[PDB]
Formats: sequence, C-alpha cells, structure tokens
Amino acid sequence: MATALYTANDFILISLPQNAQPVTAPGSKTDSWFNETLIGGRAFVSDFKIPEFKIGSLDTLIVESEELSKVDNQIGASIGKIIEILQGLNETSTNAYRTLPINNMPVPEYLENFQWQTRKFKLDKSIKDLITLISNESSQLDADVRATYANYNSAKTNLAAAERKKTGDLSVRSLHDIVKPEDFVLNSEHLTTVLVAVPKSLKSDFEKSYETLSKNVVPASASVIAEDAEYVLFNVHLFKKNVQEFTTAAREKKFIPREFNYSEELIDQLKKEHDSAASLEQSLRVQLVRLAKTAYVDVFINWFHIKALRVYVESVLRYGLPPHFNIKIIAVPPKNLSKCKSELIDAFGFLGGNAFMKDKKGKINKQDTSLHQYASLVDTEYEPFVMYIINL
Amino acid sequence: FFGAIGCASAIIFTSLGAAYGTAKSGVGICATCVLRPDLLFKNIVPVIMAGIIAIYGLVVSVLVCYSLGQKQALYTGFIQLGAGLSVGLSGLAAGFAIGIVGDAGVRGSSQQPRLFVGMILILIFAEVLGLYGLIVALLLNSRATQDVVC
Amino acid sequence: FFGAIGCASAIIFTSLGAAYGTAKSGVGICATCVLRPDLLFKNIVPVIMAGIIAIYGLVVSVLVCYSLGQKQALYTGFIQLGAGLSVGLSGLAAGFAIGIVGDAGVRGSSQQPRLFVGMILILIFAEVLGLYGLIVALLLNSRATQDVVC
Repeated sequence: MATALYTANDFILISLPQNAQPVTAPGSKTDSWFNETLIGGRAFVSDFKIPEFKIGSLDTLIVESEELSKVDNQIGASIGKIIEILQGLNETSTNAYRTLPINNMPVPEYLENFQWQTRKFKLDKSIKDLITLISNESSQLDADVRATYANYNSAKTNLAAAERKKTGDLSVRSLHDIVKPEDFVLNSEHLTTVLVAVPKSLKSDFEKSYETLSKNVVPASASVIAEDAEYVLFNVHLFKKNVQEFTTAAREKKFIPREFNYSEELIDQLKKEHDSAASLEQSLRVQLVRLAKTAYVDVFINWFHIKALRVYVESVLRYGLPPHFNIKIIAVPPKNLSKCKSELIDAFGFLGGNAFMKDKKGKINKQDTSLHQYASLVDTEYEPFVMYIINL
Repeated sequence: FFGAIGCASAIIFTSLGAAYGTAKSGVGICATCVLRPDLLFKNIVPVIMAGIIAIYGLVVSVLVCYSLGQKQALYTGFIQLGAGLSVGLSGLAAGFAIGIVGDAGVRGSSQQPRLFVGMILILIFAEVLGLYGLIVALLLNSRATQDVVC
Repeated sequence: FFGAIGCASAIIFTSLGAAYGTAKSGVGICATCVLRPDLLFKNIVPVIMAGIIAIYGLVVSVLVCYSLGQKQALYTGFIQLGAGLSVGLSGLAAGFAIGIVGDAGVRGSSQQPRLFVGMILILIFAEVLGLYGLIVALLLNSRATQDVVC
C-alpha cells in the first residue's frame, strides 16, 4: 500500500456459518484456511467466539440489530475522543492507543483472551439490556472526560490572565508583586497614588514634567516600581481632586495611566487569584491523564462486546442455522489490509448470494471521491458476507 | 556555419525541455509530500524521466565536437545541423510532455498505489521520442563528416 | 565578431538564470522565515545552488576572447558563437527550473522539517543540464582557439 499508512495492528472481524467452505480454496475448513492460506500465511487468527444469550423472539432479533449498529457507532465516537485527548496532550504516547495494551496485555493477544469478558456483563442477562447498559457506561465515561477537559481549558485562561498581572505588559497589568509602603500611600486623608505607564523613550520627559503637569503633586515621588520591556511604571503621589487633571494631562503627552490605587485587600486578592489558578490547573492535568487511561480500558472492553454481539446477532438474522456461529477475529499485519479484504470477498461472498455481490473493490482514504468503501448501511454498495473492518 | 549551430541547438533545446519537466512536476510533488511523506520515492520517478533526455543529448553533441574545429563548408555543416536539431526537438518536446502528465499524475501516484504502473506508462510513451531523435542523429553524425565541400 | 557573441550568450543568459533562481527562492524563504526561524540554514542550501552556474560561464567566455583573432573565418568564428550559446541557454534553463522547485520546496521545509532532503534530491536534478552545457562548451572552445585562421 501507499494510499494509507499503518504501523499498528489492524483487525477484520468475520463471522461465517460453521458449515461454510472457501471457494478460493476448496478442500479447506474455514479455521484451517485463516491460519495457513490467508495473506501469505502471515495472518494471526484469534478466538472471538461467544455463545448464545436469550433472544426475545425473531421479531425482537430485528429490533436488536438496529440498535447494535447505532450503539457501535456511538461507542466508537467516544473511544476516538478519549484517544484524541491523550494524544493531544503528548504526556502519553502518540504512537500507541492502536496497539496499546488493555489489561496490560498486548491488543491482538487481548482479543485472543476475549471470549465474552465479565465486568458487569453476564451471559444470563437479556440482550436488550446489554445493548442499553453498555451504551450508558460508555456515554458516562466520555462525558466525564469532556467535563474535566472543559475545566482544564477554563483553568489555562485564568493562569494566563493572572501571570500577565504578575509581569506582562501594561494594558491590564495590576500590581501586587510590589508591596512597598514607600512606593504607595495608605491610611491617608489627602493623598492617593496614580500609576503611570510610560514609553521608555519618554521616561526622561515624564521625570521633568510630572510635578508641574497636574497641580498639587508630591515631589520626589518618581520611582520605577516595575518595568516590562516596552513600558516603564511609575508611582506618583497627589491630591484626590487633582487625579482627574493628571490622567487627562498625561494622555496628551502620550503617557498611558493605569488606574490603580493602593488598598491591602486588592493586593492580597490579586496574589490569591494567581495561586488558585495554578493549583486548579495542575490538579486537573494529573486527574485528566489518570482518568482518560482508566476510562479507555473500560470503553475498549465495552466496544468489542458490541462488535462480538453484533456480528453474532447479524449472522443469526441473515443465516439462521447453525445456532452457534464461527466467529474469528483476524489481526492483520500493516499494509496487507488490501490483500486481506480481497481474499475473504472472493472466498466467502458466494454464500451471501449473487445479487449481494458487487465489484467496487479498492480503497480511497483521500477526499477526492466517497466510492470504494464498504458498509451495509449505504445503498451504494454492501458487504457480501458478515465482515466489519476495524481500524484503531 | 550551420553545423556549429547544430551543436548549440542540441544543448539549448533539450536543457530547456528538461527544465520545463522538472519545474512543473516539482511544484506538484513538493506540495503533495506534506500530506504523506511516504510518497518521496514514488514522486521522484516522474522527475527522473526528464533527466534522461539530456544524457542522450550529450552523446550526439560530443561526437559533433570531434568532427569540428576545422573550417568546413556547406556539406558537413547542414548534415551536422540536422543531427543537432534531432536531439534538440525530442528533448524539448518529450520534456514538455512529461511535466504536464507528471503534475496531474502526482494525484494518481498519491491515491493509487496500484495504478501507479499506469502512471509510469503515460510518461513512458513520451520517452519513445527521445530515442527517435537520438538514433536518427547518431546515423547522421557518422555520415556528415566529409569536411569542406560546397 | 562572432567571438563577441560567444562571450555575450554565455554571460547574459546564465546570469539571468541565477537571478531567476535566487529571486523566486527568496520569495518563499522570506514568507517561511517568520513561521520557523531556526530553519534558516536549510533554506540557505537551495539559494546558492543556482549561483555556481555563472562562474562556469564567465571562465568559458575569458577563453573565447583569446580565441578570436582578426583574420576572420566564418566557420572558426561560428564555433565560438555556438560555444557561448550552449552554457548560456543550459544555464538559463537550470535557473528557471531551480527557482520554481526551490520556491515550492520551502513550504516543505516549514511543515515537514525532517524530510527537507527530499526537496534537495529534486532540485539538484536540474544541475545535470549545466554539466551537459559545460562539457560540450569547453570542447568546442578548445577546438576554436586558433585566433580564427581563415
């Protein structure tokens, strides 16, 4: 191949009747064929057989298929969102979660020990409540991941804002990193403090002009309390009446006043705000990685159960007998997907019926056209035997 | 006279041809490689199609050089002329073909790895000409030299 | 005479070839430099590639001068005219191709830093065309050097 990159184990799920025979190799059993014949003998075939549950009716069988198709999508949507997040943060491999161990066992091996797993799910529950149950668990786990990720972005916004106050640039920068009683006045009846943000060139001009700029200004009040890289920050002490006159006269000169006035409760509340933002984001990040791996293993088990159930159910509907159906899951080596899909189609497709058989073989992963991509849902083409292609 | 200009034409025309090919294809490829860096090798094979026109061209040109130096006349000059032109026109024209096909075929190479052989085949039809210019020219060179003679 | 034109073709054309290549390369490099600023060294490697063509051309030309006499022969004359042409028009063509490939390939530099060498592999293919010119022109010069014996 070269129309798609694979570097992680790929899976095709098939279910076939246990009386079947391949016509691509007549004189073979289906099980023997998978191992020996299929893609140059390099196919790894894994067990995936599950037994009978309790089926409502034939009538009920129909309702179950429809739901299974829908829940399978929905879980698939969720598991993709969890993986996209873990990948996005780059604090956990981006190069795994396609063949990253579930229950600390390699993924093709995990499927090999997958025979219908128990977490809360038993073979003596009804099929309708297993379809429902599973979906409820998957939706809860994802909604949790979405909320904590939502919270983590609101926390990033707060940490940037707070930081800017702590040292940024004077157009919103509020002071609390300078706390001196020699640069600010407090407990004062006549005096107040106005901070003036001044361009670096203009610093000399400010130093000369300020006392005479407004009337009634404390002289030798100019001190550089803070400095950024574009602006210089000065403290000026003056009369409360005269603050209006300074802000206005200063703007004409091309100085930018920063309205700040010294009070203890503001200074303390700016430092706390910065502190709580940092603490909130850091807690959220660890919680976000821990939660996403734990949620991921549970949803993986949930998803494969719907795929196992579904393929069995769809077999039961289309073929009827035999009551137990031969399900295998085949782990395909990278870039041998195209060859795999074709050999199974040729061999088994005849059982589904000649009407069912269409040629549109091939695969386009680029958005140039939307033909050449099998799914029973579309009227454009159909799978010719119960086959799902699973791409992690 | 015309014989020198033969040498010259061979080199002018086929260089330019190959340039045209390399440019046109190049831009398409350079663009494409950002989607999938895995088509590096594939993509190069269209570009190398225009590289081979010129090397044939050097073989005919070099011959004429040996047969030149001396003051000739009409007879050698026109037969050397005609040989130059031959490598010249195939180089120019095939070179031209390749860049066009090549660009649109970068989409072919990308989506189709199995109709990639089809893509080569279109390009490969242009390479037929390079041969025609060259074979006819080689024949011409040996016969051309008589030296002088109006 | 026809010597003066030899000089003319080789130094005009190949100079413009180099100019084209640098200009074009430049426009891409300057867009790209804001985006990624430490990929400067890599960017720089394409620009100089078209620059080395000129220095060949001008050496061919200093020789060609010497090979012009005042005796005047049409056929010795014509090999100098014809010689100049060959490095001129090949030089121009390498330059035209190199700036197009060069431009498109800085987009490559930006997005896929790691596979930058794939752009180079493409670019360098139009240097063959200069070698082809160089070789043929040199021989032709060498034959010519006789100060046009009539």
